[PDB]
Amino acid sequence: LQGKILSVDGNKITIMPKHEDLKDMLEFPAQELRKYFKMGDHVKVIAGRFEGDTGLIVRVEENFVILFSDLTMHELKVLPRDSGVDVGGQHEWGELVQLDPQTVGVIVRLERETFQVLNMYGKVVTVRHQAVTRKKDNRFAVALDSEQNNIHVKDIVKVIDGPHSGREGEIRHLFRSFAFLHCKKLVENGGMFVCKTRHLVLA
Amino acid sequence: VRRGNSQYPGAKYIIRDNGDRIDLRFHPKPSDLHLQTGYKVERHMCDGDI
Amino acid sequence: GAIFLEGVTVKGVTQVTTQPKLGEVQQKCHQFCGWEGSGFPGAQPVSMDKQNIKLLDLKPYKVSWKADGTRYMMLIDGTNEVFMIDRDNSVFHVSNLEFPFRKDLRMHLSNTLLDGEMIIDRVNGQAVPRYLIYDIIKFNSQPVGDCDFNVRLQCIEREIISPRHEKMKTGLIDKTQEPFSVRNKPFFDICTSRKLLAKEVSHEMDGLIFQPTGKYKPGRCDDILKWKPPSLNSVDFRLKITRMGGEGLLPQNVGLLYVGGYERPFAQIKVTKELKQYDNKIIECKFENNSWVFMRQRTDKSFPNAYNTAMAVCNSISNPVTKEMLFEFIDRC
Amino acid sequence: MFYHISLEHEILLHPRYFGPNLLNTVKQKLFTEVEGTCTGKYGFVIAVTTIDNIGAGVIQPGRGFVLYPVKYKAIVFRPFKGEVVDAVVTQVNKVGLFTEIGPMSCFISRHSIPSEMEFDPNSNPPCYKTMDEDIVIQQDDEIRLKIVGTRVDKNDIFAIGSLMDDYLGLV
Amino acid sequence: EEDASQLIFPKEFETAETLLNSEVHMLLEHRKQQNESAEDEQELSEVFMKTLNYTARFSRFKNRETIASVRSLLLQKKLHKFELACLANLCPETAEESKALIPSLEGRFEDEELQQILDDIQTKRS
RNA sequence: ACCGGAGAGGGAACCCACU
Repeated sequence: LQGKILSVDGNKITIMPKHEDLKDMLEFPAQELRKYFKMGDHVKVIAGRFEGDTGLIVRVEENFVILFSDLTMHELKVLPRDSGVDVGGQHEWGELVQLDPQTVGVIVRLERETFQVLNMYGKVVTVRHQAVTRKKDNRFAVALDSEQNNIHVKDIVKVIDGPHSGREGEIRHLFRSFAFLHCKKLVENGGMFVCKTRHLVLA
Repeated sequence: VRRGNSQYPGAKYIIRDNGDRIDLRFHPKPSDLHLQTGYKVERHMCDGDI
Repeated sequence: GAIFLEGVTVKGVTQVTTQPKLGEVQQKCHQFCGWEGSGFPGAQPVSMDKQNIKLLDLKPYKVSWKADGTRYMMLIDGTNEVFMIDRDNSVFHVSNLEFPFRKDLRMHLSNTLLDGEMIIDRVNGQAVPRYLIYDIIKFNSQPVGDCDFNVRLQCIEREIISPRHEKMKTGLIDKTQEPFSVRNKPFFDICTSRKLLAKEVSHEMDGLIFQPTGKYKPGRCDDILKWKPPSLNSVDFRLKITRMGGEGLLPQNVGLLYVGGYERPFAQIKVTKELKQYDNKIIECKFENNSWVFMRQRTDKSFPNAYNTAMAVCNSISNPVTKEMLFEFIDRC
Repeated sequence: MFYHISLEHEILLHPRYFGPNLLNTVKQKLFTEVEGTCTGKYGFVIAVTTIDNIGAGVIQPGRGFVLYPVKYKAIVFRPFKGEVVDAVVTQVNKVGLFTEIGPMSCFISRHSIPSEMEFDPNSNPPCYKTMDEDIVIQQDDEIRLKIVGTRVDKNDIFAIGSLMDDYLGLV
Repeated sequence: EEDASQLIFPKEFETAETLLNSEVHMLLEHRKQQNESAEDEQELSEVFMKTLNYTARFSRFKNRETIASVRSLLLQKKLHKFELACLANLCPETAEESKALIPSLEGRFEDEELQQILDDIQTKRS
C-alpha cells in the first residue's frame, strides 16, 4: 500500500498514512515502511555523500534507486531511505589528479575506460584511468582571497572577477594560484569549477 | 549639490534611481556629484517650505 | 606574472626568483636613481593636457615618439651581469648581450643603468625584438643622470652603441648570436614633430613623448608628457552589460562603464550586440564625443584602472593637447 | 503542448510614459515583460497575439506609478508528464543525447536509451547506432521522444525524456 | 494527477484552445511581419526565433485554408479538444500507431473510423 | 583601491524638572 504521511512519531511512527483509495488512517511502525517514489517525481538526498543534491528518479530497482541531478545530468544511485567510486576502486569522483608534471585537475565524470577531468585552467579533458596519478590532497592549505583574507578548504567564497564572477562556491581543493570549487546549483561538471584565488572573496 | 551640506542652502543626500544613497557631507568624489533627471536630492529646509 | 616580452619568446632571457641575487639587483637600482619608495625607481611620464602643453613654451624639449613597448631599465653590472627591470620590479637576466668599454674593448661595462622600452618590431615579415635606449642614469658609477639630457643622449651613442658596433665590425660580436637588437630611441627637436602630424605616418604613431632637457629624475615627472590621440586617445573599463529597467520604466539594456575602486557606474556606453562578446571584460574606450567608444579588449588586464586615473584621463581628454599646441609653447623659449 | 489562453497581469507605468500615447506604451511594456518569459505554472509564454482588455489604471497613493490590470491572449508551451512530441538533436554525448524542443531543451539518458542504440565514439560525428547498423541517430536529427519529468530552473522550465516506448525514435 | 493519458488538466488551464504547429507558424510569422514593419521596436527574443524555426521545420501543411478544413472536419466527430492538435501534429499513418501514441483513443472509436480520419489527415497533408 | 568614510551608542527602574 502506498500513501501519504499524516503524522509522525519517533519509533512506531503510527504513521498515519492515507493510502491510495483509502480514506482511513492506519498505523505503521517505522520498521514496516520505506520511502517509495514513482519515476518522475522530484527527490532530495537527505543524507550521504550526495546529500543536498536533488533530481528526478528515472528508474527504481529492488532497494536501488537511480536519478539524474538537477545541477548536472551526472547519474546518481542511492538507497531508498536516503557508490561514488570508479570501477577498479583506485579513484573516486571529485578527487585531485596529476595530469602531467605541471597540470592538476579534478575528476568530474567517470566512464568505463576514462575520466573527464576539469584541469586547473578550466578546461575539461578526457584521459584514460591510468594516464593520471592520484594526488595527495592538502586539506590544510591556506591562500589569500582578493581582500587578503586567509581562505581555507571548506570556506564559502563569492566570485567577484573572472569567468565565474557572480557565482558562489565551497573551496574543495587549492593548488598554487588555483582553487577548485563546488556549487550544487551548477549542473556543469558535477558542480565543480575553478577560479583564481584573487578572484574570490570570503563570503 | 555642489554647495553641499557644509553651506546651509545645500543638500545632505542625493538618491539615485537604483536607490544608491550618496552622502554629500563626507568628501564626495566629483564623479557622483553629477546627477540625471531621475534622481532625488535631499536639500535642506528652505524659505517657503511647508 | 613574468612574461618578459609578450608575443615573441626571447632566447637566453631568464626571469630571476632566487632571493639572494634578485634582492640585490632591485636594490642597486634604487641606489642609482636616488629613489625613495619601494618598487620601480624609473621616471614616470604624465599625460599631456591643456595645462601641460604650456611647459613646451617654458623651456627646451626634445620629442621622440611612443611605440607600444614594455618599459625596462637595463642594469649592466659586469660580464654576464645584465638585468632588465619592469614597471613591476620583476627582474630578468639577459645572457649573450655584451657591452664593451669604449677604451678597452676587452673590458666589459659595469655599474651601468639604462632606461628604455622593449619593442617587437617586424621587418622582412619577421618579429625582431629590440631594446630602445631612451635614457641613461649611471655609467661606470659616474652620476650621468645629473647631466643634461643632451649630454646623456650623446653618452649613450658614444659609451654604449658605438663600442658595440666597433666589436661587431671585427666579428668578435655576432649580431646573430644576441637575444635582441640594441638601439637608442631617436630624438628630434620640437619643430620636426609638427611634420609628423602631410602625415604619411598618420597610422603608425601611437603617440609622442616630450622630453625636457633637465637632469634625470625618478618617479613622477609632471614635465615629461606623453601625448596620444584622444580618438585612441583611453582607460581600462570594467563593463557589465546590464538590462537596467527601473520600476515602472520600460526595460532597457545599457553598458555600465565601471572603474577601479568606485562601486558605481562611472559612465555609460551605447551597448550593442557587436559589443556583447566581451561580457564582463576589461576594455579600453575612446572619448571622442561625449560618448566613450570601444577600440580594443585587454584580456591581459583583469582590474579596471583607478578612479584618480579616470579623473586624470578625463581632464586630459577635455583639454586636448596637440603637437602644434605645445610646439609654439616651447618655441617661445 | 501549444495552447491559446487568456492571462491577467498588472503593469506599473512611470509618469514619464503618460504622454499622448499611453496605451501604446502599455502594450509595449506588456510585450517586453511577458515576451519570452517562463512560468512553472503556465509554461513558456511564446508570444502575445492580442490584448483582450486594458482596465482602469489606479494611481498608487504616495507613488507616481500607475498599474493597469491587462487582459491579453497569449500562446503558451507547458509540457506534460505523458505527452509525446517530436524533438531535434543538438549534441551527442557519452552521458546522454541533447535534443531541442521549441524553446526548451531536454536530454535522454543512456539507461533510458534502449540498449540497441550503441555508442559510436569513433564515427567522425558521434552517433547512436544499432548492432544491425540500421538506425543512425546523429547530430541535427529529428526524433520522437516521450517527456516524463519537468524541472523549473530560475523560473525557466527544463524537462527530461524517456525513449524506451515503442515506435519512439528517428523520424 | 496531471496525466495526458487519463485527461486530467488544471481547472485554470481547462478552457484553453489548443493549437497546431502550422497555425502557430502563421501567427508567429504575422507577428514577425508586424515587428519588422513599424520600426523602433524591441528585437524579437531567442525563444521567439527558436519556436519560429521549430514550427517552420515542423510545419505539416502550409495552406491556411487546410488548417480550418482539418480542424472543422475532425471536430465534427465527437472527440476531446486536446486530442485534435496532438493527432494533427503527430500525423499517425496507422490506427495502431495512433492508439499507441495517444492511449485515450484506444477504445474510443473503431479501427475503420480512426483509420479513415488518419487517411483524411494524410490526404490534406501538403 | 592600502581598510570599504566604520556613525546604530544596551535596557530597565526611580527621582527631579519643563509646558
